[PDB]
Amino acid sequence: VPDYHEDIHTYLREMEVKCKPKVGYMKKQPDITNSMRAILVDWLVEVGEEYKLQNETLHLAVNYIDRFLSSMSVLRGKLQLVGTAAMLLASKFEEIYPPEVAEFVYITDDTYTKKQVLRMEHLVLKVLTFDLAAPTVNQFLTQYFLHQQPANCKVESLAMFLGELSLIDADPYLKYLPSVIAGAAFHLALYTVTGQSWPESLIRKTGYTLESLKPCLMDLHQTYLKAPQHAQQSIREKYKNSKYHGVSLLNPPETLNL
Amino acid sequence: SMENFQKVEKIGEGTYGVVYKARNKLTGEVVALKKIRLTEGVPSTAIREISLLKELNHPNIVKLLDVIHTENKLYLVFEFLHQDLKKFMDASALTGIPLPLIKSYLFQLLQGLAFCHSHRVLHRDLKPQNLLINTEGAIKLADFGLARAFGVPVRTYTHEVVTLWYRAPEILLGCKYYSTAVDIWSLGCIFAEMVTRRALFPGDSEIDQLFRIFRTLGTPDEVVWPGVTSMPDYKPSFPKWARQDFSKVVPPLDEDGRSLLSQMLHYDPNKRISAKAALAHPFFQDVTKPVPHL
Ligand SMILES: NC(=O)c1ccc(Nc2nc(OCC3CCCCC3)c3nc[nH]c3n2)cc1
Ligand SMILES: [Mg+2]
Repeated sequence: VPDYHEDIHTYLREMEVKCKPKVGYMKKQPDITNSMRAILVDWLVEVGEEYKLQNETLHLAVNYIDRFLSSMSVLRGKLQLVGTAAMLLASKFEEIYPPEVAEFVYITDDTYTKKQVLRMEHLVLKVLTFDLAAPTVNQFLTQYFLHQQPANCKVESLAMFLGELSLIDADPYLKYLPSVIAGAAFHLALYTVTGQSWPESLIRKTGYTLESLKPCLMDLHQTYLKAPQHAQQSIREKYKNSKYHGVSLLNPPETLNL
Repeated sequence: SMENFQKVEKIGEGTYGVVYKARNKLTGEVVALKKIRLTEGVPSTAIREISLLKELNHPNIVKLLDVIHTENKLYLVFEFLHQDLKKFMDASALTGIPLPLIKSYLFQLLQGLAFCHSHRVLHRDLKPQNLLINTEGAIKLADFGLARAFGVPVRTYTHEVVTLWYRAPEILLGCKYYSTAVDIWSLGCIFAEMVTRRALFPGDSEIDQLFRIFRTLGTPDEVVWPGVTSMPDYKPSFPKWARQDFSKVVPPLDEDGRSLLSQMLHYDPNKRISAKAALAHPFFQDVTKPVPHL
C-alpha cells in the first residue's frame, strides 16, 4: 500500500542502524568462531524447513543471535541453546502458528531441557531489551521487488537465496547493513537471470548506486561462485525446491562487469 | 521490583494479562500495570506488544513506560488513562457526544493510526473498549496484544482477526492479504458509533456481519470492488441489497462527515482512505480539542 511504502522504507533504514550487531564481536568471543556460527545458522535453516517457517523468521532469528553474541560470550556447547531460544522468539514474533516449545527441545536431540530453552528465551529477551522487530534483508528485498518490470519469480527466489547465504558467513557479512546486502542480492539476482542492473528507481528510492554496493557485491558474488563448495549446504538444498523455482541450480555469472 | 507500586484497583482483562491501576509511591504517577503470569514461555502477544509499543511513541498511542521482567511474572507499566470510549459513550447516554468532541477523537485516532501504519504496524483490534481517553481531552490507541509488524508488501497473516462488529469485509470474505485498511474500517465503525452511539454493524456471526454490512452499503459487485466475487468466502447466492443513501446511515452527520465516513467504509481496501490522507479531510477544518464532561 504505497500510501506508506516510503514512510516504512525510511523507518526501516533508521532502525537497521540501531539494530545492527557489533561488527567486531567474534574476535571477542573466547570459545566460538565464525565457523561454529555458520554451522549454527545452517542448522536453523534446516529447522526452518522442518517446520515450514517463514524465511523472515530465520533472518530475525539470526539477527537476534548476532546481537545477543555482540555482548554475551557463550561456550560452544551453549551456542545451540542461544540459537534455539532465538528461533523460538523469532517464531513467536513472526509466525501465525509457531512450533511449540517441545518441538524446539526435540530438534536439539534433547541436548537441552524445556526449562533450559525457556530460561534462555528469557535471557535473550533481556539482552535484547525486548527489541525484536528488527529490519532484515528479507524486508528490504521484498520492497525492492516492487521495482521489477515485470516481476520475475526467478529473480526473487535468487535474491532470497543469496541474501540467505549471507547469514551463513559472519565474515564478511556482519559489516553490511540489511539494506545493502538486499541491494547486492537483488542486483546480483537480476543480472544473473535477466542481464539487467539495479534500476534507477531503486537509486532514487534507497540512494544506493552500483558504486555504493560494489564492496558487498564483490563479497556476495564470491559467495555465490563458491557456494557449491562451502562447508554449509542447507540453503543450497532448500533452494532446489519448486517453491523457490529451483534457483540454487542457476549458474552464477562468471563476471559482474562493474 | 514492584516495591514502588501500590495496586489500587483492577481495571480489566484484555487480550492477555490483567490490568491494574496503581501509583508509583515515590513519584506520584498513576500507572496501568499489565501483569502476565509466566507451558510455552513468553506469549507471542506479549512479545509483539512490547517490541512494538517500545517503537510506537506518539501522543495518541498509549505509552509503555517500563517492563519489569521476572522469572515467574512479567509486568508492563503503562501510562494510565481514565476511561474507555465505550464506558464514555454509555455515559454520554443522554447528552450524546457533541460533534466537536467526536471530530477531535476521530482526528486524534487517525493521528495515532497514521503513526502505526507509517511504522509498519497493524493494530487489528480497534474497538471502543481499546480506545482510552483522559480528562484533558486526549484519546489513545491501547491493547496492542493483537498487533503485528507487517512487511511491504504484505503477506498472509492471522485470519482470525478483529472483534466481529469492527471487522472488515475483506477479513470476513477470507482475503489472503489484508492490510492497514482493516484498522481504518474499524475506525469508520467507531466514528459512526460516536455519532449514533450504537454499533453500526452488531452481527452475531460472520454471515450475519456480512449481511448487515451489505444491507447498509450495498452488496458489493465487481464494479464497486474488483476481485470480490472470486473471494474464497464470497457466495453467488448472497442477497444483492441496494446501497443506502449515506445520509440515512448516520442522519446527524453533515456533508463532510458523510464523505469522510464513506471513504473510511469503502469496500475496496485499495480505495479505502489511509489515516494519513484523512487528516486533511474538510471534516477536520474546524477541529479543536475540547475536554469531555467527565
Ligand atoms: N472503563 C474503565 O473503567 C477504565 C478503563 C481503562 C482505564 N485506564 C487504562 N486501562 C488500560 O487497560 C484497560 C484494558 C481493559 C480491557 C480492554 C483492554 C484495555 C490501560 N493500558 C494502558 N493504559 C491504560 N489505562 C481506566 C478505567
Ligand atoms: Mg573467537
